[PDB]
Amino acid sequence: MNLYTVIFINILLSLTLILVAFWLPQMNLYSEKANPYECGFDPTSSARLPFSMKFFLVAITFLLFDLEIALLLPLPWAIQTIKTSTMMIMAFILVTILSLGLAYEWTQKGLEWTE
Amino acid sequence: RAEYVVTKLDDLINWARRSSLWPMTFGLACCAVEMMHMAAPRYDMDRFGVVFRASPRQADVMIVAGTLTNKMAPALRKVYDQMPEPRYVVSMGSCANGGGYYHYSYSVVRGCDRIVPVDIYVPGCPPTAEALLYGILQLQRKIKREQKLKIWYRR
Amino acid sequence: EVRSVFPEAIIIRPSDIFGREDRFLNHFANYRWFLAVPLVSLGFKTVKQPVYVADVSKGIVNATKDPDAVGKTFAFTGPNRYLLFHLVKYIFGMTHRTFIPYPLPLFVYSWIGKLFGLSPFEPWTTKDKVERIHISDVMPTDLPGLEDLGVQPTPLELKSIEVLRRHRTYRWLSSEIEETKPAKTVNY
Amino acid sequence: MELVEVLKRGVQQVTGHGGLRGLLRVFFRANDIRIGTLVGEDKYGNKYYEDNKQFFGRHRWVIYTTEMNGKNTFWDVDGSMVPPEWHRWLHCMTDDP
Amino acid sequence: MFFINILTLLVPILIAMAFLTLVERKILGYMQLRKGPNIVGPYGILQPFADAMKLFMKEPMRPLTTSMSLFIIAPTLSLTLALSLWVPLPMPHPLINLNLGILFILATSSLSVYSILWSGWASNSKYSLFGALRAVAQTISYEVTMAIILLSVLLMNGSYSLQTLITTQEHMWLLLPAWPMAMMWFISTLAETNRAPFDLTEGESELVSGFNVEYAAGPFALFFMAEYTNIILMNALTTIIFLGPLYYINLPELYSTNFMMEALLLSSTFLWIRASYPRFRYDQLMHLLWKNFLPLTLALCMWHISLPIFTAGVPPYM
Amino acid sequence: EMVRKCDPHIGLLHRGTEKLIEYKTYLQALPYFDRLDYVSMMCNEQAYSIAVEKLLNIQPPPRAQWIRVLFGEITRILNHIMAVTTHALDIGAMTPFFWMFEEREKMFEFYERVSGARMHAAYIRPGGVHQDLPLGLLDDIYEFSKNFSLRIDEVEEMLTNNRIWRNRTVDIGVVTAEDALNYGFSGVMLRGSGIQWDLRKTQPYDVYDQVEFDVPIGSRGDCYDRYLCRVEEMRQSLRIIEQCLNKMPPGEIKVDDAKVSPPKRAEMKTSMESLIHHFKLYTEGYQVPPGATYTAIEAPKGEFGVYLVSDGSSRPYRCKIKAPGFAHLAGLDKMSKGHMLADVVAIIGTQDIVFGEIDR
Amino acid sequence: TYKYVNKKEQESEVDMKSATDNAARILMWTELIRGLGMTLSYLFREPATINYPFEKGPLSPRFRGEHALRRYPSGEERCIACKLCEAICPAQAITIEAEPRADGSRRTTRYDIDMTKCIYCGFCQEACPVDAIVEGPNFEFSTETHEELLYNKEKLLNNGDKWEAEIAANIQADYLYR
Amino acid sequence: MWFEILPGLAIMGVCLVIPGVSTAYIHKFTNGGKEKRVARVQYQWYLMERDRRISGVNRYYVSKGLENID
Amino acid sequence: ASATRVIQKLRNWASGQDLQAKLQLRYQEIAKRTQPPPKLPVGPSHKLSNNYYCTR
Ligand SMILES: COC1=C(OC)C(=O)C(C/C=C(\C)CC/C=C(\C)CC/C=C(\C)CC/C=C(/C)CC/C=C(/C)CC/C=C(\C)CC/C=C(\C)CC/C=C(\C)CC/C=C(/C)CCC=C(C)C)=C(C)C1=O
Ligand SMILES: CCCCCCCCCCCCCCCCCC(=O)OC[C@H](COP(=O)([O-])OCC[N+](C)(C)C)OC(=O)CCCCCCCCCCCCCCCCC
Ligand SMILES: CCCCCCCCCCCCCCCCCC(=O)OC[C@H](COP(=O)(O)OCCN)OC(=O)CCCCCCCCCCCCCCCCC
Ligand code: SF4
Ligand code: SF4
Ligand code: SF4
Repeated sequence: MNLYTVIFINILLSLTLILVAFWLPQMNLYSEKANPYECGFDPTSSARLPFSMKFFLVAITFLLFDLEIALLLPLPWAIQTIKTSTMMIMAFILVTILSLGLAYEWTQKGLEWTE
Repeated sequence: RAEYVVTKLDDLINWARRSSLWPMTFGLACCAVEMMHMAAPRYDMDRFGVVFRASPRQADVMIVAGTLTNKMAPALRKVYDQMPEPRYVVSMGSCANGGGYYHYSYSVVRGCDRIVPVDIYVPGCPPTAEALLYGILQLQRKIKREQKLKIWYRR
Repeated sequence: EVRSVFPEAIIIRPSDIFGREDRFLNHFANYRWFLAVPLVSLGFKTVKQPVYVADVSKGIVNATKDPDAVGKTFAFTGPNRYLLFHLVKYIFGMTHRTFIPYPLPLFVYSWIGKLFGLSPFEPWTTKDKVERIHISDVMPTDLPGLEDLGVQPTPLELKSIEVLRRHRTYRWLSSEIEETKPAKTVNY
Repeated sequence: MELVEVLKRGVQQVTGHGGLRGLLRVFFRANDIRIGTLVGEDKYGNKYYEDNKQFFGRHRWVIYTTEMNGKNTFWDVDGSMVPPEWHRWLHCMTDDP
Repeated sequence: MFFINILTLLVPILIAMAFLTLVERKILGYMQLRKGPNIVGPYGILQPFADAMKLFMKEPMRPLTTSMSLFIIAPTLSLTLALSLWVPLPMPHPLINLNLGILFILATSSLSVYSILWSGWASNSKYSLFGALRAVAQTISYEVTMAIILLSVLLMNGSYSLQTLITTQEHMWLLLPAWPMAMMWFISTLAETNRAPFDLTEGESELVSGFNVEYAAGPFALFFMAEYTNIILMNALTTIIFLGPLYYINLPELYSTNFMMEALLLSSTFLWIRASYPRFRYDQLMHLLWKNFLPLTLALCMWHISLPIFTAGVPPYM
Repeated sequence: EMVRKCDPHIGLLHRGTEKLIEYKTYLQALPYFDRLDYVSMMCNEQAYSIAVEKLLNIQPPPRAQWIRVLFGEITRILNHIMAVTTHALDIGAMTPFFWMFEEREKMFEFYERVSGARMHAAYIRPGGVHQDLPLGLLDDIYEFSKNFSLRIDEVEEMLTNNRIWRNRTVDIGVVTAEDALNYGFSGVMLRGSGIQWDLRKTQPYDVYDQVEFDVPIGSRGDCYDRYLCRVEEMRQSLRIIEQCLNKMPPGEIKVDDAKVSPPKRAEMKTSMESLIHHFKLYTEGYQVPPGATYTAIEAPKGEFGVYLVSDGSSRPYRCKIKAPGFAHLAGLDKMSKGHMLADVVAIIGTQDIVFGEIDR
Repeated sequence: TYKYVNKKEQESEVDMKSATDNAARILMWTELIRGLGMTLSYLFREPATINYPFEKGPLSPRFRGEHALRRYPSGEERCIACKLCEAICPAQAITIEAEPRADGSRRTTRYDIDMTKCIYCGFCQEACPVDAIVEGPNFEFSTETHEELLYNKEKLLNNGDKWEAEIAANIQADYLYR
Repeated sequence: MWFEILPGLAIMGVCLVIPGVSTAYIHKFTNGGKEKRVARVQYQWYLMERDRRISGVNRYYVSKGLENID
Repeated sequence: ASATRVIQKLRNWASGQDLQAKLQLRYQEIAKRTQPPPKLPVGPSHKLSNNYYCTR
């Protein structure tokens, strides 16, 4: 209940700050003021066109490595096990195959931002 | 007395707006060279609380420092309009004041006051960085003199 | 009183002036911030002919230069008379927001106007404002106007996009004049 | 040592502007606490101290008057309140006050 | 009494970040052969308050081409996540004691990244889009590196708590056992806080203002508060994890003082880094992390798997 | 983020400088050149003055020439400070900007002492030099220059071996020597790509032929090599400043020809011919004999050229100003191939670009 | 002559000690720590900032500031309506309408200088044969309107009467050079 | 000089000392001169609940010793 | 110039170079602002004889 109250208090504080920011000052709104910025000229495009990012393979690899992270994270409770040899071998194999995947992608130029 | 409380509140908001002046990272010419010489360690505008911000949304005063070309003028007007409401203009140098050396040119706006409302005119070609700092402090005094809450209360 | 003190004073009576930063088109466009549009008698039996700011100012300048108008009264009106319902429907069509009207009697509408007018700042609306909204314009019959002061009255259907484009969302921001059908013009 | 000498110069600067009221006055008007040789006291009330141990640029300064030509310049200090002769000396066109 | 505890956590943190802005301006000035603000306050101490009042009395200036819901949600989200991230830190007793404190920290940091992304996409401008995409790349790289670093360090520790970190560092720091992890964690905290060298989300030179280029005053101040609160928090987390303050059961005041001194030193180190170095390119940051830190931290994670097994120094569960 | 095409629209600082120059007299058209490249004011003044001197068939006195070389190297230090520090500011580091701008403030104080203005010092003239130096100026220039190499060393240590700066500048905007020659860069990009060319060594104009210095030469043609070239040019400018301070000659300040240079004020107030020549030079100006010349001077940003056409009157018929930044920005699109926004910013920084001289 | 800035002479080969030194430079971030030390030294230096409105920046007697019209020690105006300062004015900022005075002296009736048009080049003060127009040391004369910078003869004579105690001293210190 | 940053540094120092010290003191005040008695596991929570039932004032921090046994 | 010995040692070690020899603040080694009056030389063609303008 305590953490819930602190979360709600922080949310209410941020809402109070932005409500003060919006209801305190004086408003004078017109079209040239609220136009998009674009460094002092009218934008050619609509800023919603396709962007064509260059690190898409790195993003998918990040998804896979994040799930490898999720696999690796119960290690602080895994080291409390009674066997510890199969645990050590399994952790070594997991880190080794993750590193092998990273090395293969590096060799095949996956993380090189193909334009 | 409501007049006294309103006057003190107005003095407080004027103190805030004059102690936190954020000019825009926007110059045009040799006058902007002197403007960053005013940013230099000698006449520290950051010591005065004056610090550049690149976006006009986070700017407070446009320091028009340079020659306002005809091709440049829509950009300057758009950039000024994109500022939030308590905005000021310091024209700097003869070009921004009244055209200066290029007054009779076919491509120069004869003074930036034809385009934007100018609060403070700083003369020189270039005005020294000391002179631009003088204009900045004169602008601070000018917005110290403003009485928005008192005019509202007697409105 | 102005006639009594200054007997040759030009008196200019415009209609509800529209333009940028007005309190007529922007008022009806700011009706979108509530649930519906509370009009009296569904916006019918109320006829308006709004007039442009540039037309009014040009009329004033031509009045201060004109060899005539040495004591005359002018009626500065727009070229088209609209019903209030059709005008508000056209405004919300140009805004592309939505349009749900609502019949509200003038008694409780004046109550709501007084409630809004109870404000230390500039009120959003007041009882006098809603009364002037629901008072119909008169037919300018014998008075001179912009036409013989040398000003062509620009129609609202022409100079309306420069006011109401602020109040659109991003979806409908880049819409032309032809995307909105013009309001029906009454004669009466 | 050096630190105790720095502290001695600091307490000299603190107790060198008259009293606590004078120290607070110069600290909230001129935003510095320094002791210089008085060379000025012009007719309008400006003070014009100097100190040659400081580097070039900070070696001459003015404490402005709190009143000039009917204007309460306690906080609204101005760069044009210097008369021309002290203006020349303060901008270091000559070494002679 | 708990609301009083919330106030005594929240209000000092906000005053600390405002004076962090002051300290940043003065330290950068004195490293730039100039001063900081010394006019607004007696020694510039009223300058952050003047800046805050000016920002909250300027208009917020809602734009036309803008998704307003996300445009408003994002800065409030950033500030509330910064304070929520401040919640579970022990000095030496936390306000809220969590078993999985580090996991909570990681989740809240990722949600702060989402606040930046939603602001950048909602403010429908090209420079905002550029800043959002740069934020995506940056958080990919530092997220994978930070997860591995914390895994290895807390494998040297016991559970995922932080009082356990205090009891682990009761005798000696964790900097001496794992200093390469401390270096990579310092660089990763820089990347998480979007600070120089590799800020790249509010890039003043490559972009105009990045994701804040359409945010006028108000919510812009909220974003700034969230960023600087995150700066102090990442330095505080670094000194809790690695530079363990002295803990005694009888009195915790010296623990709080030691934590304060080391957190101040690391915050000043952040300002020092900003004064010293130029900016990376945001592809160079990804290349640097994924080609230097990630292989080294994978190897060091394997080494810290093997270390308690072959030294028999497995930490206790509690 | 990858850049597919650069198209720099210029002309937002075009003020019709050449048309105004052809509408004014030569002495009246002199302070336009202070505002063409407003970082090397004395250098542009020297270029225009040498063009008018060549048309007039007169030479400035040796003291004027040595003063012009001394202030030419002072402008070179000012311009390379500005270029290096603003390039580093665009990259992301600002402390060298603040340090070297304190030094730049000292040199602007030197300008304000030798003339009236700190920047647009209408000082170098077709009649040699307008006014002689005040008596403490050479000693103060020496005191500045003896401490200046430490500041270059501080910036050099901050940037040169820094791996972030190296990753930001190395193999960025690589220009081959043949492409630089074909694009007509001609200023610093040539010696950054390895072309051994400097006008002060190949076509010397003032006493540069009798000062001694080295021309730094790059080998990779990238931003890092150009930055190294600018730093080494600052050091060689310090070397030339030392030589000029040692070998300043005791002569007169302007060419002793009252039909070109104005006489001294005492002679003007005591003499008839001097007053007549003062009146005519300050109302009509000297008549330049008709002809066209192209005078090129190694300005810090590059080869600064003036094509002057005189029709025989006291006003120039035509004055074309060739700015190096024009050719550099024309070549910006070629240099920005296979790069992103950040290194495009780096390439803009590494090209010594001021838009007053580009737009005119 | 010339020199190389990035070319290396031969190579230092491959050695275990040199390899260890390069490895420590890469891993321990030695040049980064060196840059940290440099800016730390700058932190512990003394700043060059002057307290502005109390400590003004240094200047020179040649400094071009605000224009002024001077007088003889008798009080008579120095200007003799000869117009060659506006002839040499490269910005055409001066207007010198003139007529004979009541005593028959050649004086000006309109002497306007547009400070928003003037480029502050001193050509008028170096062209004036009687030292009438000068550019005195005033630079803190920024105004809140464009019109206040359109000076006339009364304003210029007022500036000359205001700044004569400094302008005369500067001309005394400077006139042997010019 | 460089010591001009020390006012801001000291304000940050007191603002970082205050939360931890206040949290410890508030924990002591609320728990009656002892610490928070954190419960990481169900056994510790069971001990806290048993103490709350034993005390009789529905407060786990009211420790009961040998005075309850005759 | 007015710095303690410990601070000077720290500055020199942190910079790697000696700073008190070439510090960038000017104290007293600069020229005096008030200078003695000059006597500028006249150049050639002030000869009063053999100085016709057609020969130069
Ligand atoms: C030759 O060619 C040319 C160029 O090419 C080279 C040009 O360039 C050019 C253009 C030239 C110019 C535009 C010149 C401009 C100058 C420069 C570019 C150089 C100057 C230097 C810089 C721009 C870099 C500055 C570097 C710094 C280190 C300064 C630091 C700046 C910052 C923005 C970071 C610090 C932050 C701030 C200043 C603001 C921080 C404060 C806040 C946001 C406050 C927020 C806090 C709160 C909301 C707290 C509130 C909470 C509370 C609890 C408080 C309680 C309150 C109460 C009232 C009780 C021209 C024309 C040109 O010709
Ligand atoms: C929190 C505690 C304090 C931490 C340090 C904080 C103070 C110092 C801050 C310095 C400035 C940091 C600012 C950001 C800098 C960003 C650049 C950067 O760091 O890039 C990383 C750089 C990258 O260098 P790089 O990118 O130049 O490398 C070139 C690589 N190519 C050519 C492919 C581009 O360095 C590293 O990645 C090193 C990481 C740390 C390595 C630590 C190794 C320790 C030793 C291990 C064991 C050795 C023995 C082996 C076994 C022996 C058995 C007997
Ligand atoms: C602007 C809109 C913002 C919306 C987003 C808000 C984000 C909030 C901050 C980030 C939260 C990330 C997720 C954190 C989950 C809680 C972490 C955790 O470990 O909780 C478990 C903990 C007790 O577990 P344990 O530590 O094991 O203790 C047992 C013995 N001590 O504690 C608990 O069991 C407590 C469980 C509740 C804790 C979270 C409460 C959240 C409340 C809702 C907030 C949003 C409401 C909707 C929007 C409102 C209007 C804007
Ligand atoms: S007024 Fe002079 S210095 Fe300023 S921009 Fe114009 S030409 Fe340059
Ligand atoms: S200084 Fe130059 S531009 Fe100004 S009035 Fe005199 S001659 Fe004209
Ligand atoms: S000020 Fe001098 S130059 Fe100008 S008209 Fe008068 S006397 Fe002639």
